[PDB]
Amino acid sequence: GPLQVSNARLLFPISMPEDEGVVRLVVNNTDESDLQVAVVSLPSFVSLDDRAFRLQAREPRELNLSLAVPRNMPPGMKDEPLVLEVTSPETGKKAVDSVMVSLPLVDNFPALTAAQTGVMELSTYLDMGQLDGETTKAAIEIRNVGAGPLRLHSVTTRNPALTAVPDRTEIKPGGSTLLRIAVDPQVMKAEGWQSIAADISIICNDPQAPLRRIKVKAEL
Ligand code: NA
Repeated sequence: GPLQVSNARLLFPISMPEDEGVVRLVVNNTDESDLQVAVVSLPSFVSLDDRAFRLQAREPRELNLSLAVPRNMPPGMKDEPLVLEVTSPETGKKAVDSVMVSLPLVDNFPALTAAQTGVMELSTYLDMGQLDGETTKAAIEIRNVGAGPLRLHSVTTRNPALTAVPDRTEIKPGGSTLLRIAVDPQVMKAEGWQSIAADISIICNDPQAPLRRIKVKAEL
């Protein structure tokens, strides 16, 4: 529709529950006349007072989403939409669109002791080579070398050809679990990709690196 947005995605920095922080979206009224804009839904972890405004023309206004983590929200990657409802007083009415807002929410580590935290060891680079038309599986061993249980709060992929699921989400000291990875070359083809280079993102209770990324490569 008429409204144009600075970003399809907004991403808070890695944050602890008490962190403050702000993400900025610039919306712009493209077509001709008045746009009436309502922010009809906000992520549960953000604040916005600029919620119901009028817009004249061009690329005029700014929205500043303040971080407000709900008390007792657990750590992990949060992905929630900012929902924008646009009504053109004259030329019709409605278009609805959303911007995905992401938060890498981690543990409050200064409040945790060594007996409560893990240390993650794994391969962070996986080149799967040439796949030639079949869904291809791999497994990365995730190891806990810490003194406490290693907890995998979230394991997320953004690429639609890539999935990753750990066998367990809590790993005792000296123990390990498999991260089962699958790449779908048919999805890559349907998307006109000859190759991918995509991250698996892991949020965990490793105090030295609570957000860990595995780069996965694959070609058709
Ligand atoms: Na995916």
